[PDB]
Amino acid sequence: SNCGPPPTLSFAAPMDITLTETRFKTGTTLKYTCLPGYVRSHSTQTLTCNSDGEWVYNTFCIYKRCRHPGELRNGQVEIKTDLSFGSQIEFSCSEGFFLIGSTTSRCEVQDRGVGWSHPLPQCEI
Amino acid sequence: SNCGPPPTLSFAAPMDITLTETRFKTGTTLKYTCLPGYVRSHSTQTLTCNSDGEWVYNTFCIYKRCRHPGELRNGQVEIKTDLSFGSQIEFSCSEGFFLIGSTTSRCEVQDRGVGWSHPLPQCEI
Amino acid sequence: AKLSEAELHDKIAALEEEKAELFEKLDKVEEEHK
Amino acid sequence: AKLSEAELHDKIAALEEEKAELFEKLDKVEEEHK
Repeated sequence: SNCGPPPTLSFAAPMDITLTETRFKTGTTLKYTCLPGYVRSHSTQTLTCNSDGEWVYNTFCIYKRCRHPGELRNGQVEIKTDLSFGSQIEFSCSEGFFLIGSTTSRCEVQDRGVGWSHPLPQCEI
Repeated sequence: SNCGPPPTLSFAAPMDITLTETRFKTGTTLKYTCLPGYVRSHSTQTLTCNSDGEWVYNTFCIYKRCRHPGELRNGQVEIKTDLSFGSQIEFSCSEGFFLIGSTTSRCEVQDRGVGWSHPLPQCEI
Repeated sequence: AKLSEAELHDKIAALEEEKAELFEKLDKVEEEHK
Repeated sequence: AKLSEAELHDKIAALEEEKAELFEKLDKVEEEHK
């Protein structure tokens, strides 16, 4: 009926970093908060130990998204999937131009939010 | 210090259709709900009579939006602004085809939500 | 690995109706708890 | 009268952060009212 230690979530972490007594009375509820790169998408950010001795929870976080970085002068900013954490955008230059810098950038953890890994390249000539 | 009758809002209506006693003690709060075509965008859907004898409120509703109606076989569905209540989309057919039906459709009140005023045309020949 | 098909628009609509649902939940909880 | 410039994407992000803010408001109200 009782739980062992909770499973680790890829999207959130426990709020108290307490002793984590390896055993928990049935009915215990543990509070979580979103990891960097994630934002809350549900009202209940808990894990609860049910009568079967198992931890129950929803995926209560989703990816943060980066702001669109704007236009590339004489080139193109291409979205491949979206601007969410982990996603990549691609850069190219128009016919009469050379691309100097990176052809890609990725939404990554930055500060306490999310930002682009690489600066926009330049299209020159 | 006291209020007269509240102004009519274009986006919401009072909840009780009571006598509407033309005068209201300062501090009175009146509850509102969104009109057809609108959805709630704020937690406080009230008008309140302040100490100056004036009704105070936020725009607590926004437009409902219609679902995208999908593709036009051998033609094109063009969004002009968005798919919000009051907005219009446009239809055209590819070179070898005649458009039979309407060249436009509009997001309008339908049932208890919002839907397209005109059915998709056909592209024929 | 598929670019959102401009159904960006449908997603925006769903997100707005879900906010509205949250707002209803918020005052329905706030009413009966008062 | 301007088509949303695929910044559909920024709007989706804002709507999601605003929902998250609602969720915080919801349990911060629900905590101290209990």
